Amino acid sequence: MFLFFFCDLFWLRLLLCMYYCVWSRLCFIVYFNCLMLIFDFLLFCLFDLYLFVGLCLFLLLWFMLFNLYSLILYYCITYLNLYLLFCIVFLLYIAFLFLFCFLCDFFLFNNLLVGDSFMDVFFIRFLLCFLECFSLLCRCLSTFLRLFCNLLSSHFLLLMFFDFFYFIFVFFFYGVFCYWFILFIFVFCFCLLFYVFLYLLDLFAAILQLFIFCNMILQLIMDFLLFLLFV
Amino acid sequence: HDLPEGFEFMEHKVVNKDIHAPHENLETLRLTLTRQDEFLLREEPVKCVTVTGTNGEYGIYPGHAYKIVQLNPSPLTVEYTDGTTKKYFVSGGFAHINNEGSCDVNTVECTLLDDLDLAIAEKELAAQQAALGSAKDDKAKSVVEIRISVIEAVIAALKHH
Amino acid sequence: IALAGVGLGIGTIFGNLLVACARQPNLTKMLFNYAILGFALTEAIGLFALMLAFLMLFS
Amino acid sequence: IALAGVGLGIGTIFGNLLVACARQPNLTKMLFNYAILGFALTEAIGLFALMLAFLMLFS
Amino acid sequence: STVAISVQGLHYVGTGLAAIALAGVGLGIGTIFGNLLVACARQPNLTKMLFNYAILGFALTEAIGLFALMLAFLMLFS
Amino acid sequence: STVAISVQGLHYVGTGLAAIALAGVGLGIGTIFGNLLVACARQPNLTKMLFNYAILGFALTEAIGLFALMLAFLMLFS
Amino acid sequence: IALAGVGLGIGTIFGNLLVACARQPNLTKMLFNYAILGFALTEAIGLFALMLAFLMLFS
Amino acid sequence: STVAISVQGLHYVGTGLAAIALAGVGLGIGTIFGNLLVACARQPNLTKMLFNYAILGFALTEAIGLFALMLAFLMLFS
Amino acid sequence: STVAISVQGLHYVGTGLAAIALAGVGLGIGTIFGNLLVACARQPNLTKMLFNYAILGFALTEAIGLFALMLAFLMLFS
Amino acid sequence: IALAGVGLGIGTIFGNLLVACARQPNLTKMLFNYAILGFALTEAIGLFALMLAFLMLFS
Amino acid sequence: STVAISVQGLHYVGTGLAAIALAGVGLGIGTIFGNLLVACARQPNLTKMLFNYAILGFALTEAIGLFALMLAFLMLFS
Amino acid sequence: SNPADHFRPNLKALTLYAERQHYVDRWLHVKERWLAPWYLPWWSPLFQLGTWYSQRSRNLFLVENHLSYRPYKFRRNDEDRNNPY
Ligand SMILES: CCCCCCCCCCCCCCCCCC(=O)OC[C@H](COP(=O)([O-])OCC(O)COP(=O)([O-])OC[C@@H](COC(=O)CCCCCCCCCCCCCCCCC)OC(=O)CCCCCCCCCCCCCCCCC)OC(=O)CCCCCCCCCCCCCCCCC
Ligand SMILES: CCCCCCCCCCCCCCCCCC(=O)OC[C@H](COP(=O)([O-])OCC[N+](C)(C)C)OC(=O)CCCCCCCCCCCCCCCCC
Repeated sequence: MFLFFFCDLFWLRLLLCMYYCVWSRLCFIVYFNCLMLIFDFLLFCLFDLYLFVGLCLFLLLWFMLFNLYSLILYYCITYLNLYLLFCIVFLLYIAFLFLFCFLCDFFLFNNLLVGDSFMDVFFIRFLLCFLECFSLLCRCLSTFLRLFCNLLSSHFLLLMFFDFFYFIFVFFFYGVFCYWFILFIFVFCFCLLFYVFLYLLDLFAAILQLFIFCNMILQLIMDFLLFLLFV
Repeated sequence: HDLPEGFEFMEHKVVNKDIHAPHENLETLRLTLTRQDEFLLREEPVKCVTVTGTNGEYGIYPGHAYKIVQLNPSPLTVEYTDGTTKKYFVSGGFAHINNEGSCDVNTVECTLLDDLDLAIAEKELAAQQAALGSAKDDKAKSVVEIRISVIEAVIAALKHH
Repeated sequence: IALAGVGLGIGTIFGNLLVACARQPNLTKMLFNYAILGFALTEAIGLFALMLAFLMLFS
Repeated sequence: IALAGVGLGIGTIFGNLLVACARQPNLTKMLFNYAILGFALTEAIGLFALMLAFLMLFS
Repeated sequence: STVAISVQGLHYVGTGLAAIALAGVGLGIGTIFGNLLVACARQPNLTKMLFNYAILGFALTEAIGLFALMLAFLMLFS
Repeated sequence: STVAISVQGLHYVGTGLAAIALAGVGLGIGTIFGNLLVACARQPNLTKMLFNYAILGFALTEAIGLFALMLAFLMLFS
Repeated sequence: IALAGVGLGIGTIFGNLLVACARQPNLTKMLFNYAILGFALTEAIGLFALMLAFLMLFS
Repeated sequence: STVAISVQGLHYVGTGLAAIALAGVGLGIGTIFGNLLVACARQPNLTKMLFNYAILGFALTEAIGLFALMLAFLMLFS
Repeated sequence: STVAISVQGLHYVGTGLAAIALAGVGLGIGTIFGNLLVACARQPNLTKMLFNYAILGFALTEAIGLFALMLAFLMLFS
Repeated sequence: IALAGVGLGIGTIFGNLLVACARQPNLTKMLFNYAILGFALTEAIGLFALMLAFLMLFS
Repeated sequence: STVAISVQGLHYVGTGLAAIALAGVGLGIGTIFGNLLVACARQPNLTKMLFNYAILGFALTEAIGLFALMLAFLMLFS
Repeated sequence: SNPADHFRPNLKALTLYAERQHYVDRWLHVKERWLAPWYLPWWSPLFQLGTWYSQRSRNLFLVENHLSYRPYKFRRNDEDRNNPY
């Protein structure tokens, strides 16, 4: 089975071509922490710790073109599928993990064995290592699940509230001309307030979820970075 | 050419109880009430002492845990094992309570509540309130309000008993 | 089950009573009266739940 | 079960009251009045739940 | 087979559950008044502004209680 | 055998459960105000910035209560 | 289930007792008496819960 | 005998149960802001920084409530 | 007599019950960030170090919710 | 389920015990004995719940 | 008369109830780390030892969560 | 149900179907055509890359001896749990 379809970005692609045929500075970034990993001077890393910048920027651009514009009615999030997001996060996370593993430095994993020598190795430390190895994959799964569920719930709520607002506005506006106009006015004001609040909340939450999505990957990378000191 | 430190000439040091030690049942609190480098009471065995710190009132009895209290303008009470109460009034300072059974209350000023006059205190409150009305700026108002708080505390302290 | 929120509430009062007593112990005779007052109100609520537990248990 | 929280809420008021009184014994009257006020407000909800229980009991 | 059943005692059960939410409201009231007393002791000069804010908190918390109570009564009589 | 049953009055049960979600919301709101009084009493000059944050917290907490309330009314009318 | 509140409330009383005793050990005797009083009240509520259990289990 | 029964109305019950998860989330959010007010009164110079961390915590806590709400919609719409 | 019955809408109930576990996870997260906000104001110089530990708790606290969320799917889709 | 309110209460007692031992580290013995007393009373409540659980389980 | 019935769908309810036990584990972990942040600010010179103890507490709570999941999986399958 | 239907792609244009057997056979023909010429010795890494993994997978499939039944991958109806056929 082969389905031919298109993304909902063609107009946005046209705008990108129109407005970026000439150079422009970028000073505001959703996830700025991918550029500044080291905060104490004289610390440097031999690992390609800045490899994630391009992917981070592209992912931010793609997800922002989709999610932020989805607040517009009838706009479609073409990628909104659980297993597709799983594939994306699998790609990124497993690629970085295999980059760390292909280094063939087993000592890098010494920190997995949690605790000190005082703790019993078999009954405490080994179980903790098992839990942490499991927790890495759980972090990947949680990242993708969170990204999916946030959008799904937000848009479900928006659709339901918009349906209710349409119903009351269309089939109960005549109350303005009736003696119970005050009740309708109060309800309409509440609906407007809820509309504004929901839109603001969704706008903020989309950006915040993208920030968290990139921060999980950056945390994965940072967990295995070692910094040398200049002398 | 090494010089002595000014604390070498002081022969009454503070005794701290090692944490890994047995407890003792104490029926007396050794109080040291001090004003402007002058002790009004010295290692006096008392039954209890009541002090008003910023958070609230503390009733210190023998064996009280180690604590440092920042006093506020307020009365201070000392009750002896005999059953005698002595009331002072303090304008500020600190109170150091030691788990060994000692309490060193160092105040900038500590005056017996008898010395204070309610008539003088009352009319001063009226004058300062008028001064607050004429206070030029925010800083001046804050200073005036400091005086009123002390005065009202004094007035309320004397009206209590 | 309503008794769980009553008995626990009673313990909360006494727990704060100890701290209040251990802060300034010369007011114990006054605080204890207020502590009893609180127990007299929360216990009264428990009676209402007990009343229903009995009405439905014998009807 | 709605009374569980109501009874517990009362205990919280009569728990902090002791701490407030011990800290500032000079304001017992004002604190006591506010404690009574809070108790009345909580009791109102308790009666609301009690009203529903009785209605569903004799209906 | 298609079977339709109408139980006429389950409008009571839903009503009881809606009343449970009142506990979360009633306890919330005590918390506001539990900390109001402490605030008054800490800063007796603000016995008025704190009281007004506490009333605002109690009213808003009670607003949640009445939203739940509306569902409780609707299912009791329907 | 294949038997299909449709119980009517269950929607009352589900609606009551959603009402319980307002217990934490009411409690949460009360907690915010209780903390607000202490902060005001311990820092009386910030009687407005704290008030604004308390309102913001209430709005978010109210939003959660409203998400649940939508299900409570929706199931009651399903 | 009512025992959950009773058991928790009892633990709450003793939890405050340790803090109070550490603060002012000289009053351990008085605090201990009050703590027992609180337990004697919370456990009393537990008796009602047990009584209902034994009044319905054996019925 | 082998009898298979399919009760339609159960989906309401499961939906209401998920809404209970919001009680913890709503309470959890109020806890964060309560600490925020009690922290801004202890170090107002960082109010802007604290407000930022408070918002981050709100989303993480809010994100969980959405998970439960998604299940409610799934069962309520199936 | 031997009678076997298969009630086909019960998985909704189990899914909702598992979803209830998310209330504790949400509450724990709010507690973590509440302690973070009230701890940074005490030792601001170490703000960043505290934030790292706060996230660690979230990573070790959100994971538990996934298990409960996992069970929901294993019963919702079966 | 009653055990949930028992285990938590026990944790509350010991949690306060550590703070009390921190505040007053020379009074560990009296705190430890009182903590054991609270545990015994709370555990007794749990045993009562266990009694009912086994009575119904074998009935 | 003697009637024996075997309901195939009751294991979902048991699985959901067991999953609710995680709400305490999640909240317990949140409490552990909430105090950890407070303790670190109080005495930052002992960050490592406190972190070690916090991990130990998390492990024990996680162990309880594993026991609850074991019961949930057993009932879900068996 | 209706709100759930709003989360579908809105620009579907064409759908094409093809049997696994047919396109697998065509791919095998193409691979044979490109790997047949003499100037690609069988010992070349390219030829082994092309052939060895496929041979190994097919051998594993043939050797399989499972006690359970695996329903046909391309049935007409795979939505009935109580009818593997
Ligand atoms: C049988 C019926 C026919 C169909 C047969 C199909 C056979 C299938 C075989 C089996 C395949 C199995 C696997 C299939 C998997 C599919 C998966 C999928 O769909 O995923 C979604 C996914 C959606 O991606 P997306 O995010 O939407 O972005 C992709 C877009 O293409 C946009 O991405 P982009 O913008 O980044 O792309 C770069 C873009 C950069 O931007 C541009 O260049 C702008 C233009 C964009 C064009 C592409 C968009 C198309 C929009 C819709 C169609 C436009 C109108 C067509 C009108 C048709 C009228 C009938 O540049 C181009 O696209 C380069 C091409 C430009 C062509 C310009 C031609 C100019 C001619 C001028 C002639 C002048 C003559 C003058 C003579 C004068 C004489 C006097 O699809 C893909 O990623 C691509 C899937 C393709 C898979 C391969 C299929 C095989 C090749 C088939 C070719 C058929 C040609 C013959 C057709 C004849 C008419 C009927
Ligand atoms: C960084 C933050 C950005 C914040 C942006 C804030 C924008 C504020 C907009 C105010 C209201 C605008 C009303 C427009 C009305 C249009 C006509 C109409 O009928 O609309 C109805 C529609 C829907 O209204 P409705 O729901 O009443 O429709 C009823 C119709 N029936 C009855 C048939 C169902 O309006 C909207 O959807 C408006 C929502 C806007 C939400 C904000 C979107 C921001 C993200 C997109 C930004 C795009 C920028 C691109 C720039 C270039 C990039 C390279």
